[PDB]
Amino acid sequence: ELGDRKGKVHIPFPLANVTCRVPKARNPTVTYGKNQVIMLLYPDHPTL
Amino acid sequence: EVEGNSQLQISFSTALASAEFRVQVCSTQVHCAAECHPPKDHIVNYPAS
Repeated sequence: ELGDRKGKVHIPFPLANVTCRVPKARNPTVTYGKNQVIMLLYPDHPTL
Repeated sequence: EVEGNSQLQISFSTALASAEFRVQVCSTQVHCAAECHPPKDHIVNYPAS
């Protein structure tokens, strides 16, 4: 019962880029043998 | 420093363990040899000599 006679207003809460601190886990045990590096890391989270 | 009839301990590495490496003191040459022992650990961080 109307055409396109509508309105437009402001919309709050604008986005922005910040810097979030994330953790890094301790380095594991290293064994440097002949062509081999035994890294016994035990991650406290899912760690790629 | 060449100050007199003295010695400098030149610290340079090589690759082959028995090595007759040549060093020149600025007008002098020399080819001195050494018997190198191989290293202990496999894993290093940086490159070689």
